[PDB]
Amino acid sequence: QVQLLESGAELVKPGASVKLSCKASGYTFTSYWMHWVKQRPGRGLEWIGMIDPNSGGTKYNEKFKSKATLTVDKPSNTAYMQLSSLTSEDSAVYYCTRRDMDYWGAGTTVTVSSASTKGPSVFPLAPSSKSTSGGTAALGCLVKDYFPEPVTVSWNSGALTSGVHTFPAVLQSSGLYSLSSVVTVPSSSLGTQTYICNVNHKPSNTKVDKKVEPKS
Amino acid sequence: ELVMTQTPKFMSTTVGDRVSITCKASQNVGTPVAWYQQKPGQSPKLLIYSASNRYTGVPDRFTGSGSGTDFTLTISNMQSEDLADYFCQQYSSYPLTFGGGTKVEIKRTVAAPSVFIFPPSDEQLKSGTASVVCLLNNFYPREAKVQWKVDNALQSGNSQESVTEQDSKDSTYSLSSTLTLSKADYEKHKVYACEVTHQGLSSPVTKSFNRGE
Repeated sequence: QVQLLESGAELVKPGASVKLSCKASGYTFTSYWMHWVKQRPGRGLEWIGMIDPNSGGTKYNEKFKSKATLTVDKPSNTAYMQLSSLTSEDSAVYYCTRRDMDYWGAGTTVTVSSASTKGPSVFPLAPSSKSTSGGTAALGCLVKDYFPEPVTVSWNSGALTSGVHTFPAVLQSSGLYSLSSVVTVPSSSLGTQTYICNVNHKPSNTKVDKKVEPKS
Repeated sequence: ELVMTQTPKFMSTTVGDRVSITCKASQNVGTPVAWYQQKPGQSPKLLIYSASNRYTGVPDRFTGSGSGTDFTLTISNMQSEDLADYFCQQYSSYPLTFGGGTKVEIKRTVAAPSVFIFPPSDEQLKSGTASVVCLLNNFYPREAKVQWKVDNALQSGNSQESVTEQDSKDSTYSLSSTLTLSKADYEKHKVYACEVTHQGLSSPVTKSFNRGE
């Protein structure tokens, strides 16, 4: 399968520089050009530029001519994009896509801020008689007090996706974020199934697995 | 730079209805025009290219057309899973340009919310803070009101909420409200209630608890 995997620092200081990466797999990296597209949440898409993983030729958008610098690494089959003199306007999601934009990566989020990162605390939202409905029970995890976004939340290592609602994070007056992730499961098997929320916050090196159990 | 003016910005349709989006080129793009579909939380996905060609896998429901400067994307039997943001793109000249985008929302039948409430965890309490969470699951329309009441006193300034994007399967929404107090203030009361108001309810629904276990 053709796969583009982006990655890189998600929290960076203003005036600094950050280098994003795109690891390609499932196809001859050097046979297709690579594009980098920018997107500010809720806003439009922007073409930053492209590169030929074979020659090294680059074609930038006049707009990011001085902001971005694309490069590649044949040995590792990965393309890179470096952004300089970062400002709040560089905070956005960045994607890498094949020449024909038929394949896109998942995207990397960048938050330009001088504020320091803060890892989240993960508390269980335990299932109980007050979180019951028509034979189903809602349970989940509260991920609070973290900076910056995003924080990824999976249930049972991705084996539990149905009935899951991971809410948009809210901003607390302190400037820190909080979010909740819930899921509705059968009330009958609360005693035999195990539910664990896997929380990951890259900027703070946070990796938590919190088992959620009935209130007793 | 050859801009693509895309309309409408937003659209509300019902399953089965026909939807059409338009992109007018600033200059003139023969046929190098593409359309992408971006579902919530996902990355753009190639839908149409060359103005009328459909990328592999893309269902016949999607059809593109237009030439010269005016282009349109048409989705016939509008399905639930088709809710998303759509973008047109010009790739005839550099720099590559994208239309402003159109958010296609689905209109469906009224669905009242299911309400759940979660007291603070012991782990959090031992940390000196108490957060109470109220969940409003799978309702429609998106508009809903939540009011926190402690010992029957309406709260203000101590809660935050967020609403999900529309669900691609049942076209409903869900909402989460968090009432955060200090472990101290939380212990000066016994009744924590979440009062919900919504179009699918004939009168306010209240979910609450005291402080057992």
